Amino acid sequence: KLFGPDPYLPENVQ
Amino acid sequence: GADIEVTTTIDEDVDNTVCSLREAVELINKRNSSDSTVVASVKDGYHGCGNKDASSNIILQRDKEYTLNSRITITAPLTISTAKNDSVDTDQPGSHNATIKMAGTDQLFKIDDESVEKASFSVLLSDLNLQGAGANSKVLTGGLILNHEKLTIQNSRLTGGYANQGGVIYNQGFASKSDRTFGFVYIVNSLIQNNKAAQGGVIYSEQPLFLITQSVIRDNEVSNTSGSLFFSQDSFDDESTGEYVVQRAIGLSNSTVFHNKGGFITNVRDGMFVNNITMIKNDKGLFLEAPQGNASISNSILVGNTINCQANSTDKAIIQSNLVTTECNRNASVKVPNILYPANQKLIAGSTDEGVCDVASKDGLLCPFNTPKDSFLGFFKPRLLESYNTLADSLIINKGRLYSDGTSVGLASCETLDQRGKRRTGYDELCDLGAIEYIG
Repeated sequence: KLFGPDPYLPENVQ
Repeated sequence: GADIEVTTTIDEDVDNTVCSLREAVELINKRNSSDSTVVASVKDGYHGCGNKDASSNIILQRDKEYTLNSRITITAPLTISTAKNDSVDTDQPGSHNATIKMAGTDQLFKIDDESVEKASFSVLLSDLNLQGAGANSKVLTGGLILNHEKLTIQNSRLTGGYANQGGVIYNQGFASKSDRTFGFVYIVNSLIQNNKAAQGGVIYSEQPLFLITQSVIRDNEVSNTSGSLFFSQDSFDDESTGEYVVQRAIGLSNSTVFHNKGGFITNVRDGMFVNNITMIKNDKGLFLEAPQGNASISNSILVGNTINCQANSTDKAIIQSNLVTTECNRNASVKVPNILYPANQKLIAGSTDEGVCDVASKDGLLCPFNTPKDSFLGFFKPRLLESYNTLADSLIINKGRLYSDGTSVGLASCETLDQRGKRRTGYDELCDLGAIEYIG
């Protein structure tokens, strides 16, 4: 929700 | 088979029928190459490594020490983990993890696509013991890992990281512009121990691009007494740092931090958050430099250090609902205040910061540090010193609460979990200060 989609990063980071 | 299974513990790059950790990574690198001459060169494997599924999972065997003579460059998305199936799974967690140790003076990994514009890929390192060169390290940047991609480390041990900048990880990349090649580091349920650097004792990040949760940070050092373990070189160029902090995506949470030496634990900039940590018995604690007021420190124990907190003259970081001394009570909101530490209040219920707990001690907020047999990471266990009629006078227990307010109050909201993964507000509506929810 912040630095872009990722398979392993948390949602709030994504 | 399905995954790439390493069949040796030695660092080799020889074409044969045995697959090493280096040849496994290079197989995934060459598979993702742009030169079709290189991709065709690994159409049937590489120097012994292969898998029919052709995924990017590298499996290491349990209780095995894998040796590297130099660093390994990762230029493609992949995962490196230890075997899952117990083949009776009732041992102490964290044990039976594979170990990747350095046999020389170099770092362990470099993670970079070696190209501009190409968006950052993802890398997962799970259930590993990353051991560096330690005092034999000739590493300048990133004693364990030099990162430029989206890296996630979990259930791991990070030791031996010695460098000039970035003991464990040097996180490279700038995010303020339109450059999506930045590096991000997410460390969960891990042990950071015995790491040293002149700046960025644990992580040197050019921008606040890291998140540590449910981990234990102990016995680390940043030689510069003005430096930090989790260092941020530059700040965001007002890229709505208020948006970065409400998501709680950058910072430290649910983590025990103790026995660290030298400079501060981290330099809090705009966009970072600290929630539900236990920061005791360190040389220096938090350095505050958030000029825009978009940083939150909440629900944490910030006492017992030689310098608990220090601030720049233009800092407006918000400190709410913490157990602090006088110098860390920036008051902040009146609806969400801090709990001041009483003078001459015993912190640890024992004769040492680590060992057996004096369970009969009427005073002493925390037990000494101890690692339970059912867990991988130890902690300072909270103790109930107040009665049920006087629980409101407790300095830790039932002092946090979920807010869900959206303004400065929501920044002081409890963490959903604690360091052990237990739900803080699952069966109740309150939470306990520090990294551990009081369970008994």
